[PDB]
Amino acid sequence: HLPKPTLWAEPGSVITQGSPVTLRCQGTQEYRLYREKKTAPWITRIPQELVKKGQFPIPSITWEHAGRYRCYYGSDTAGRSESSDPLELVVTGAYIKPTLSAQPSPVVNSGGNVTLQCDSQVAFDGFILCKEGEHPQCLNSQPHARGSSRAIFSVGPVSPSRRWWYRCYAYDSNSPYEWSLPSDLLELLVLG
Repeated sequence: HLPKPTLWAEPGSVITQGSPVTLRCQGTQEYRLYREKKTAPWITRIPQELVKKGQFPIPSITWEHAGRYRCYYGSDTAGRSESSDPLELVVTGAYIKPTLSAQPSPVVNSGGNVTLQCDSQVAFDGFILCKEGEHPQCLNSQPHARGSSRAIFSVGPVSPSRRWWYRCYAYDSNSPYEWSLPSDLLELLVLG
């Protein structure tokens, strides 16, 4: 037991509240999953039959599941691996959904850049723009690009052969792993 194992989530690490997700660790059988800063009791309730296979399913995720997780195998007694890279499990749907629009239009010419605006009716110190992959690439708004209840993002160059699907979220930095309901899906339509 030496090499740090791999920790991941299926279908992904950004899950809508109430939906299922399975955290998985792979390195032989003595897997140990844990949440940083605050213990996560659900882990202790996973049947050993699944733990031995590095499977930690969450049938219906709740706000309480959100957090930064790591995994390792072995033990102090028998020796243990380094902890895996961190997995930030995010649960969405905690706040009113923001509005995401393309400036000046969702319809853009190939090779161009477009400005996306995520607007909220309630103040939030955090804004995230996620490009729905095909895992989705989620990025925090830049310091220079966010107001008290709004954030701007610049995407591009765009091309017709690639898909441009986005959704944004607002959140409170004191609970960085709990996001708002997602904004309606924004689909950029690249002419050409």
